[PDB]
Amino acid sequence: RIIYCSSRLPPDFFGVLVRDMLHFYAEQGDVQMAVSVLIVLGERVRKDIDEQTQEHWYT
Amino acid sequence: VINTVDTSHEDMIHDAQMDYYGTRLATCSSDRSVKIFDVRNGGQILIADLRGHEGPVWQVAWAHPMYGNILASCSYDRKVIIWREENGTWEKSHEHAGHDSSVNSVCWAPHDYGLILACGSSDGAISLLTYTGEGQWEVKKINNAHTIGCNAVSWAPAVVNYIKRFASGGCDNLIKLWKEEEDGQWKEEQKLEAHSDWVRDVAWAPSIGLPTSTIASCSQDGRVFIWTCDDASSNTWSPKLLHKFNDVVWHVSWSITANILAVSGGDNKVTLWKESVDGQWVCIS
Amino acid sequence: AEFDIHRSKLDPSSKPLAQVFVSCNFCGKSISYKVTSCPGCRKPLPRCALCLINMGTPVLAQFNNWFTWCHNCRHGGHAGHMLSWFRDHAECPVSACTCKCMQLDT
Amino acid sequence: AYGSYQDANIPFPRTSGARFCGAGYLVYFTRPMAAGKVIIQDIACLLPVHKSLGELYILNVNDIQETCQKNAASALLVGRKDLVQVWSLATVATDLCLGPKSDPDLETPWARHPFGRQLLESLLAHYCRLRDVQTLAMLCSVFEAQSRDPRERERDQHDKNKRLLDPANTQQFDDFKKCYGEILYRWGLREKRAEVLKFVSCPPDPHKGIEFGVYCSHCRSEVRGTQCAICKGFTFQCAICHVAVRGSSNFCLTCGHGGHTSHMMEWFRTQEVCPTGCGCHCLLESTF
Ligand SMILES: [Zn+2]
Ligand SMILES: [Zn+2]
Ligand SMILES: [Zn+2]
Ligand SMILES: [Zn+2]
Ligand SMILES: [Zn+2]
Ligand SMILES: [Zn+2]
Ligand SMILES: [Zn+2]
Ligand SMILES: [Zn+2]
Repeated sequence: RIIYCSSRLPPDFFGVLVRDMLHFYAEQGDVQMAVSVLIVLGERVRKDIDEQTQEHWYT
Repeated sequence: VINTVDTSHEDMIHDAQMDYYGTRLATCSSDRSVKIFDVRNGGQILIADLRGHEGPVWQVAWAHPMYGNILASCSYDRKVIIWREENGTWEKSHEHAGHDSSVNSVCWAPHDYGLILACGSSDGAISLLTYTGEGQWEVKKINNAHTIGCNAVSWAPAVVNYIKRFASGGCDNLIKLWKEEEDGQWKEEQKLEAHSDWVRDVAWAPSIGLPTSTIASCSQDGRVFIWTCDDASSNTWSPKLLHKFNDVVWHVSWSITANILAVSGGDNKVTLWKESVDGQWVCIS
Repeated sequence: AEFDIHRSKLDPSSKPLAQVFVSCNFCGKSISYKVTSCPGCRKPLPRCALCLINMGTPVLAQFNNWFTWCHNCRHGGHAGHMLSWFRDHAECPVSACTCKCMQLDT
Repeated sequence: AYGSYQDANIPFPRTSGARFCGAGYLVYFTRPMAAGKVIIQDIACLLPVHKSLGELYILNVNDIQETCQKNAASALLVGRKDLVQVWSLATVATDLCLGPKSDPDLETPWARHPFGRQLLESLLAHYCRLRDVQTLAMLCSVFEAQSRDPRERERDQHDKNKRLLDPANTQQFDDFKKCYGEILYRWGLREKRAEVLKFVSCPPDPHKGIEFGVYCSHCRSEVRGTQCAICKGFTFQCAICHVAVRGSSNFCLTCGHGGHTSHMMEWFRTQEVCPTGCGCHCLLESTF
C-alpha cells in the first residue's frame, strides 16, 4: 500500500523488488499469496511476468 | 543571499578563507599584512591586522578548532608564520625559515593525524612541521621533491593504525604521491603525467566512506583533470579531462560532499561544475 | 559553611585537608598544581566530551567554565555543556558509556 | 630584487579565487578590472543535505516507531517527498512483531524476505549515488538499533543471516556515521553529534594522560575509585551536604575541595570563597 498508493524517486524504482517478492512467495508453494497480489495489483505489475508463469500459478 | 566585505587593503588580494565554523574571515594581500574580520550577521568588524612578513603573502590556512584558533601564512620572504590567539588577542607564535626560495603553499593535515602542517616552496623541497607539544616543533625535509619547484600540496582523507598520504604538484608537469613509511621516512609512491605545462593546483576530494578516491588537478595550459581510483588494491588512477579553458586555471576547490567543483582561473571568472549521470561534467553557472 | 568559615578565620589550626590529587595514568607520577601538560610525559588534560576542547583553555555565568567529572564513568567536560546535555538525556554522552552520572545521586 | 630574472621558477601571482568554506558558504574574490571586494554566498540549495532537517531529526533508542513517524512528519514539513516515503517504509519494516527467532527451523527470518535486506541495499545504493550522507547515517542507525559440529556452524550462519545490515560492511556504515557527525559538529549542533555517534559499533579508546584520584575520607590512602580498597568505604564526600558522592562532581584544583555539582553550583551562585574555609577563591583559581 505504501509503495503504490501514494524531488521524488524514479517512477519505477520498486518494480524489480515486487517481481522478486512474487517469485519468492511462489517458490515455496505459497501460490495463494502470489495470485492474490497479482490480482489486486492488476496492470501495475502484469507486464513484468511472462505468461507461462502466470498460467502455472493460476492453474 | 549575499554578503559583501571591504578588504580595505592597499594592494591586490591573493587569497581569502573563512574559519571552520564560517564565522571569521582571513585575507592576504601584497601589502605584507593579514586581516581577520568577523562576519556574523553580515557584519564587517576588523578583529585583527597582523604584519610580520617582509614581502607579499600567497596563502593562509586555518587549523581545526579542536586545537584552538591557529592560522598559518606562507610568504615570498621564504618564511612561514604561525599566528595564535591568546586571551582574545592575536600574536605571532612561531616562525620557520628552512627554505631558500619563496614558499608557495601550506595545508593542515586532517585532525585525526594530530596537528601537522605541510609547506611547499619553489626551492624543490617540502617541509613538514609536526607539533611536538610545549610550544615546540619538529621539521622533516623531503629534499629535491620536484625538478624545478613545488607549487601545490594536498593531504588525503584519513582511512583505517593509520597511513599518511598526500599529493604534490610542481613545475615538472608531474603529480607525485607521497606516503609515510612505518619508520617515519617519507618515500615517493607514484607519479601521474598528463599535463603539458606547469601544474598549478591539486585538490584531493574529501571522503564520505565511498570506496573511491578522487583528485582534481589544474595547470598552466588550461587543462583540468579528474583522477579517479576505484580500487585501493590496484592503486591506479584514470585521468579524465573536464574542460579546456582558454587561459590559465589557478584554483580548484571541492564541496563538503565532493559533488561540486569550483574553478577559478586567469579569465577573472569563476565556474561551478557538477558530474552528470552519464559520467560527464557540466557547468552550472 | 558560614560557621566553618568563621571557625577557620578564628582558628587556623582547624584547616581541612585536600580531597583530590592529580596522578598521570601513563607516567604514574603524582602531579601538584595551573599546569598545561604532564611534567613527565607531556600528555595533555582530558578533553570535553561535547566540545572536544582541552581542559584549562579559556572559553555570574563564569561557573560554566568548570570541569564536571564523574568518578563512575571517568568522563567529564564543561559544566554548561554537560548540564545542558543531561537536562534532556539520562546517559553519559560518550559513546559506549551507560553511567547515569547526573541521575545517580538524587 | 622582486620580480627580477632570479625569479623564473616562481609562478605568476594569483589575482582571483573561489573556495568552499564552512558548511554552506562559498567565498570568492576577483580582479577589480586599489584592491577588490570579497563575496560570501550561501549555497545551501545545492548540497544534498539540509541544516533544518539536521535540527529537526531525533533518534530515540527506546522507541523506533515514534522516531520514524516524527522524522516523516518533519521531512514532509521541509518539502522532501521521497524522504516521507522512505521514512514510512522504515516505520513499517522495523516493527517489533518481525523479531527473529533463535531456532533457524521455525520460520524464515524477515531479513531473508525481499522487502528486507534487498530493499535496504537498493535504498543505500541509490543514496550513495546521490551522495546524501544524512539519510545514509539515519538509516544505518535506525535499522542497526533494532539489533540491540555442524549444529554450531548452522546456528552461527543463522545468526549472521537474521540481520538487515550485512555484517561484512560494518566499516562503511561506521564511516557514514563519522562523516555525518563531523558535518553536524561543523554546523554547530553538538548534541545531535553525540546522539549519532552513540550508534557506532566500534568504541573509542580511553584518555591516556592526567587522571584524578581521591584521598580516602577514612584511611587517607590514594584510592582510584568511588570506594576504598582498604577501608572499603566511600572516599569522596560532598563539602556541603557531607554525603557520599558517586556521580557528577566538581572541585577546585588549587584548594583540593569539592563535591556535588548542583550543590556547589548553588553555593557559588552567590558566594566566592571555598565553602570548606580553606580561604581559596576557587572560581578565580579554577576558571583558567
Ligand atoms: Zn604522565
Ligand atoms: Zn559515569
Ligand atoms: Zn561515562
Ligand atoms: Zn564543554
Ligand atoms: Zn580507605
Ligand atoms: Zn580552592
Ligand atoms: Zn578549597
Ligand atoms: Zn553535595
